[PDB]
Amino acid sequence: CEIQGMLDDKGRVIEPRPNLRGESRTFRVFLDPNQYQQDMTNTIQNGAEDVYETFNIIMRRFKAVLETIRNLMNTDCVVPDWLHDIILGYGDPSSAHYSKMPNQIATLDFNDTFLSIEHLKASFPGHNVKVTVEDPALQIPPFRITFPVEAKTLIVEPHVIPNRGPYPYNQPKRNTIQFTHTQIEAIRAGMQPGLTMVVGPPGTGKTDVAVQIISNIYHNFPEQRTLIVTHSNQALNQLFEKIMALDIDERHLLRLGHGEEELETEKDFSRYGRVNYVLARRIELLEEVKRLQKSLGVPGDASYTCETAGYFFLYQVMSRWEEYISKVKNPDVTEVSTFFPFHEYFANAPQPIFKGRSYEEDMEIAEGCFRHIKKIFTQLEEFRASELLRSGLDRSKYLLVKEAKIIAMTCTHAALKRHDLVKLGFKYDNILMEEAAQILEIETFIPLLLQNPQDGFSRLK
Amino acid sequence: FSVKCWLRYIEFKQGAPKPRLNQLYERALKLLPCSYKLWYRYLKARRAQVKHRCVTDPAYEDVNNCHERAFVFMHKMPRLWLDYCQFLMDQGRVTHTRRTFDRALRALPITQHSRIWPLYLRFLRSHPLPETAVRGYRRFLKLSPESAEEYIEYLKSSDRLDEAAQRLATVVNDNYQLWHELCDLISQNPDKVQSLNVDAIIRGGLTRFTDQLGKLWCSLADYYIRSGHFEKARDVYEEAIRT
Repeated sequence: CEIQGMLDDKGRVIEPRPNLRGESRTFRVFLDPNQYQQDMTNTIQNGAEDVYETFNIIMRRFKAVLETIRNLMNTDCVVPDWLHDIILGYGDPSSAHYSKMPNQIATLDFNDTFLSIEHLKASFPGHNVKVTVEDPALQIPPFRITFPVEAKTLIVEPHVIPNRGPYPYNQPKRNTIQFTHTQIEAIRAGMQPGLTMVVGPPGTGKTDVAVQIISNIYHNFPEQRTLIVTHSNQALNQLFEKIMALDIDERHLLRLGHGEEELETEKDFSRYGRVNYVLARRIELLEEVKRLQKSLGVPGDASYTCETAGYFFLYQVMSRWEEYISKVKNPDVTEVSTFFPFHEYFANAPQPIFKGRSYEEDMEIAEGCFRHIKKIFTQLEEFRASELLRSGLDRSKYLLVKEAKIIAMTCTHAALKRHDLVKLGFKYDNILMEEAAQILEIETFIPLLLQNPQDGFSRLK
Repeated sequence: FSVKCWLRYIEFKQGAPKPRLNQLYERALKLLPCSYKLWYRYLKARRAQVKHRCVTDPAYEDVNNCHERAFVFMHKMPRLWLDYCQFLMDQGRVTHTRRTFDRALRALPITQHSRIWPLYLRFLRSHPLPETAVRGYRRFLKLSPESAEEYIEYLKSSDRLDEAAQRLATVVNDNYQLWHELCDLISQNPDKVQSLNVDAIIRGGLTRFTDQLGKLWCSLADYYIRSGHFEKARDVYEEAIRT
């Protein structure tokens, strides 16, 4: 009996209980999903006596697992070909890793763990670090790091995360903790196809490894989904607290729970609070696109919504942007400053973004500002679902199934609410999980049925 | 401010026609766009004049002429963009498709829908990435329940059954049902004779659309000449006798 509270003056369970007249208590509780399901089975199918209604007394200090077993067993149970064998032990157990799934990332984003290329040159102690170009005033990038399949060179090439406009506020977030060498190898063995169990000794930052994995997977796959699963709420709370310093938009973050839980980190990831915050962010995007419309200088006395905002973006901003494109890629440092009608738009921004000296730098600035207005229209594309979903829980599910690529879930909670997740968008292309030994074999295999096969094959990577 | 003198400076502009187009766009977007027909015939005559030269600066000046003639937006700048689309359909480079589709769907009308969707059709030829990608983005793009239907009927003609079934799924999730039936029959032609695809397509089609025993008995003859002889076939034919 997971008790919510006792009887009051108005017969309702507690949530300052009222004037407790007398020494009786009549309290309602709800232990689990399948709480009134085992007695239902006994009264309906086996026709045996009553367990939940034969009551005698109460004393203080499961069937959800059995229903999950029944479902997973009587479905196709098509598991990932690299993990079903590693779960039944048959097959060489060095196989579920990266070095025995064939499709290793040719060159992945090893961005976060390294913030100095000399640091990465140390943290690659057994590979010949082939860094492309030789200016150390030019090499500390989110480099591309190919490890080949001679055959042991760390092929690091520079990269430049593209602009986002004039503003120095969105300076794209890079990590700060220089995780270990085998820890970066943990991140890589997780972000490449296979399986990975990190042996995290006390204090080593298994949760830092998890935050690194979240970041690197959001980098090397913008579209595939991440189920970050825990044994207790500590993992999800701490990993959210840590990823609060990474390059994630809050339209890509969501979670599950086991019922009632109070937000343990700074900002809410929860259902109603998240829909409300995204409604406020939608107001932000609407006012942004609208002041951009006034920057374009059209007439009109009433304001528009998400659909008209997206169509109007593609109709006006994209048209002007194609004009500037056919002026710039057809192109002086004068026209890279002038020929952008974003002067009225970045006229609420720092001093002109096309510096008027380096045509290519002015081009980066102009395309970054246009792509920023396109990210305004893109968060408008995301708020399409906020304006299409009717209820708070409805918009929670819609925004977690549609755009939120990072869903943090608890073990028994997701084992209890997996069916709803399967039906309304359980997308498990990648799993990142914490508190490994803090679960069981049951709480490790019951999540293995969050979906149905995809033409004879599972969703796992 | 006489459109006469404007067309006169355009059609008397000699030498390089680049000062022609620059001063033309300047003055034309300065004053009103009543010279629409003048600039249109001018663009066509200029195509007659320069279509033998490099397609870089003349076609650029023409696109500029059309987008600038589009004072705010109008019903003939999508038209001239469609003239450039049909003219560069013989591209050899898909940047023509990209830029022409941008220019023509610079609005959201019935215009350039049937210019982009057959452009995705002529994209699907030996590279299914643009086909299925435009299929997805259009199914999740400017809303019209007929566009995704047309998408299923387009992927019906190319050898990616997943794209047809994908548009079918999108429309059934949200003639169209009959067109989904036609695409189901197209992928149900007796090639995958494992006896799975045609039968499942029969069930899905007869689920979304109701035929009173017609397609039922079609699938009946199919699956009963494709059935077995053991308990499977005994039971299948008994169930068909009962249903």
